[PDB]
Amino acid sequence: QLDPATLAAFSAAFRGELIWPSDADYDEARRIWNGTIDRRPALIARCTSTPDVVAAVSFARKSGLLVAVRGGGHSMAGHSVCDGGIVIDLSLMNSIKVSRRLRRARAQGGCLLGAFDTATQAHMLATPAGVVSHTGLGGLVLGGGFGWLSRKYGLSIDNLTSVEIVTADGGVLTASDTENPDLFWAVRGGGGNFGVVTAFEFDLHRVGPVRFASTYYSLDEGPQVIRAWRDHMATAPDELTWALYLRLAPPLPELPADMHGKPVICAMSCWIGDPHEGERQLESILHAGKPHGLTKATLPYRALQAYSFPGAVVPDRIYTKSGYLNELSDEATDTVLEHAADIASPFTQLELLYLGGAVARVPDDATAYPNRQSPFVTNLAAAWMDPTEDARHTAWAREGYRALAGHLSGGYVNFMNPGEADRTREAYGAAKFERLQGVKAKYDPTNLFRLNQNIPPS
Amino acid sequence: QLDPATLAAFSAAFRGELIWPSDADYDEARRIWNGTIDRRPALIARCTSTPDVVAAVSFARKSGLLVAVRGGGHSMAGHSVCDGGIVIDLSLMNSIKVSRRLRRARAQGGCLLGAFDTATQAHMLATPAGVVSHTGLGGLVLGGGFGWLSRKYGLSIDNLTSVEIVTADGGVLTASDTENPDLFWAVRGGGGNFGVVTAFEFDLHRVGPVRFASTYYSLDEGPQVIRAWRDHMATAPDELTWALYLRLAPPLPELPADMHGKPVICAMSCWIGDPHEGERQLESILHAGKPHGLTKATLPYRALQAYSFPGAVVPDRIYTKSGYLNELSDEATDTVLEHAADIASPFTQLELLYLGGAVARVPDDATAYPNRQSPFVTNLAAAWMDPTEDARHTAWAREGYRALAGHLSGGYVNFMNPGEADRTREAYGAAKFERLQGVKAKYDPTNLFRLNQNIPPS
Ligand SMILES: Cc1cc2nc3c(=O)[nH]c(=O)nc-3n(C[C@H](O)[C@H](O)[C@H](O)COP(=O)(O)OP(=O)(O)OC[C@H]3O[C@@H](n4cnc5c(N)ncnc54)[C@H](O)[C@@H]3O)c2cc1C
Ligand SMILES: Cc1cc2nc3c(=O)[nH]c(=O)nc-3n(C[C@H](O)[C@H](O)[C@H](O)COP(=O)(O)OP(=O)(O)OC[C@H]3O[C@@H](n4cnc5c(N)ncnc54)[C@H](O)[C@@H]3O)c2cc1C
Repeated sequence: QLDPATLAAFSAAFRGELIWPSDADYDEARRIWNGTIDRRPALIARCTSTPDVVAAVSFARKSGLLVAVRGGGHSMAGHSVCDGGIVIDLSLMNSIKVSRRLRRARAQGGCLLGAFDTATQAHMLATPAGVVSHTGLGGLVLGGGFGWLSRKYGLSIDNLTSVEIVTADGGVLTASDTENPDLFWAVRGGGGNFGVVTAFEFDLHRVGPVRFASTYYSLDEGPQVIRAWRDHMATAPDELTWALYLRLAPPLPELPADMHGKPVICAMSCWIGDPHEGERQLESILHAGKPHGLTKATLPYRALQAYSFPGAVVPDRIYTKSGYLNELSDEATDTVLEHAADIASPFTQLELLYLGGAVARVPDDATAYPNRQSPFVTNLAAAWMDPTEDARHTAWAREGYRALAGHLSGGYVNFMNPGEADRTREAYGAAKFERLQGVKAKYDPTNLFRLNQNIPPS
Repeated sequence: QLDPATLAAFSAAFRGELIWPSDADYDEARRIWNGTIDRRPALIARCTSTPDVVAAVSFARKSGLLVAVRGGGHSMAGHSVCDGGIVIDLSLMNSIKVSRRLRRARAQGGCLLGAFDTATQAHMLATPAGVVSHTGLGGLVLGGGFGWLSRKYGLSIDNLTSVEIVTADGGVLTASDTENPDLFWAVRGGGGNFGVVTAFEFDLHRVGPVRFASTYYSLDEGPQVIRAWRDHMATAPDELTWALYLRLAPPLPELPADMHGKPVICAMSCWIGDPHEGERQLESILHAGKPHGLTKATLPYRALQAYSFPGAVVPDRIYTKSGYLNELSDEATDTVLEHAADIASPFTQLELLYLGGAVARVPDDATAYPNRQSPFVTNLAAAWMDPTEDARHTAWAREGYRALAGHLSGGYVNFMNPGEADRTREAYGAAKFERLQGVKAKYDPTNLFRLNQNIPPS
């Protein structure tokens, strides 16, 4: 419990909504996407403006509260809710200003991808982000951020030009290439370690309809499909994006009844460019195996962003183990095929992603984001509903990771699970981590922002 | 020019951004979706909160300025921008709160539909709205609001539980079925006539994946297709929505190149319900003619919302003529088909829509929205780029409306064009218009809010 004078000064200065443990909406407001994370904050501060974040940050500093920051709540490590502290909740700060003439967007730190993509696509514009519309822009960008447009236009952070950020001392800074560039380097891949970003400014690109295809392959054909994918993507043009999701076949009308609920490869591909060139490019990779339940469409980019994933049935409980690879050996391929065959939940996916492209043409040290040179990402994304089944699904993710871990290097900070705080050094590597620690010593010396993949100062 | 003490009082109490005619942003901020409307306001006030709106409304009243209110800026009459007045611009108020347990959404009056649907679909919830993601929620709901979910769940206003509204005198009111119910009746169909809605509260429904189909028919088979559409829809279950859009075929790879740029019927259909039943219901309506470029998919609802329209081009200039039909005779069908063959712009649509269903089962006098018992809507929506071609496109819409005038009645206020201020009485009918005038006499007696399909007080 808190100082009255400190709390009263906070309440007068705070324009947003405060949510106490006794309030009706406390239980829904403290839930985040990873439902296995059950925590009880002392206070949830729903900010509506940059002055609100300044007041909440100062309040937390003086009062000694543990600080959780929440954008869209999608932390796979559960960092956006704390026990006994304050949640600086940005979900009500989701305004977007788009300039069609300048090809610029200014978005508040609480935006969801779908709101952002709606605003830019009102002008046939877009900039890279993740593939699920209700992910938060805040956490996604600060870790790097990749999706459909990334092989063509880079990570989200490769299109970011400045941020407004509230630092631990309550001061509001602007960071960019011309102002506080040490800070600007660190927020592009260093997470929420350095303060609360209340505004992101992006460069946008013209993105009209995209030819898109999704289809399913029998695991019978697993070896030939994954090897075709790995070989083709090594030399594919930047305009082609092709991703593999190993999962149980959803009970959908386009799929034969005898495939429902059985392990399959779900392959999703799109061409960022001319749709007629796209139709020719996709037809030539869709028949690596016999395609079942093939869906082909020419979609507005916003509808591509909203498509993922097939089945659309939001899971309650999640556990992820992820890593990068430099190559995908035959030994690795048979390992992922064997564990795909043991998937138990219809909501679990073993994701095989290929980045590279424009992501890999940015020099390594240009941003805080690591592993630009590793084009492969594997993600064992277990998801389920029943809390008494946690061990079964968590064990699938862990045993698959361990069987693969020798082939893996690094790790995407935004795919880390609640027990992977120790993976931070191996994620960034030694030189980036050390540079990150020096920025942290300058801007967050007391480590006030430690619910993240944390970088201790000095 | 403005009295400097009133202006300083406004600027102190206003926590948003003011955009003056001398500012660099002025020309982009005063543009609205309908590019034929070129107006220069004295001031654009970008509000960030309900108190911002209160200050702007009170500043406009005291200064005698003409008030334009802007949500998403999609007014087909150009009402969201004014010459010499103030634009009360809500585009930055786009925050949404969703309660999964209570199945409820609270959205600010500046929201765009895509932002709304992203927030609700994070919980697999939805409530009816329009078919294009970057339409503003504010104007659409105040005029009624229909789209994919409407035959099943009604108009947007049929799911509205309450509003927070800033009236002409500067007061903030709540309106619901138990609090100011005369105002709550009028805002549900009466447009912006009664004040600035800063928050809408909605009931939500669970909407998982939906089977969807879009395809194209030659006008050669046009009489067979339209007759099958009007016959089938008279007795179709609520779960089926089927819409026809007569247009030039977009140059998409799913269509044979010899159809590109020639008039066709674009037919879009969905089943709000089980996708397997949806696949059977859709297949039963897809073959009244030979379907070309057939796209079939099982989509998350948010992706269905983001799909329209094929080609994903934003036109700069628009002109619309719309009315309702109680029946669609064979003679009207021939008139529609002949007029469609004359379409010149690739962005023009002659839309044939069928509402009915849940829309028609709400008692006529339960809301201010008129014509619930007319199932058909036709919208001659001309759209183009070149400002030297205005006359030809505008004349296409007017001549088609005049050729159909024997079959048309009423009119949707949200489809009115800039020259249709006179149609307000015919749209609502005498009895509804008179009662609307009595509510207006009470809440906006000076007709402060007149940039809308206007209802004079008394
Ligand atoms: C279903 C799903 C799909 C995903 N798809 C992708 C994908 O396609 N591509 C991809 O790259 N990632 C993807 N992700 C991962 C995503 O990038 C991370 O989970 C990210 O951290 C989520 O951001 P958030 O704001 O929603 O999360 P939150 O839980 O709100 O926050 C995440 C972290 O960032 C911090 N943070 C958030 N907002 C701010 C802010 N404004 N200022 C400072 N710190 C902040 C929080 O303190 C926390 O440490 C996906 C995740 C999920 C669950
Ligand atoms: C491409 C396109 C697709 C469309 N599709 C559909 C569809 O599927 N279904 C449908 O029913 N309609 C549809 N519409 C029409 C739409 O309902 C109207 O154009 C609506 O008025 C647009 O709302 P807005 O806030 O974007 O418009 P604006 O131009 O910002 O405002 C329109 C009117 O509403 C008033 N207003 C707006 N917000 C508020 C508020 N918060 N409080 C008070 N008054 C307010 C304004 O003063 C003005 O009179 C479509 C329009 C377009 C251009």
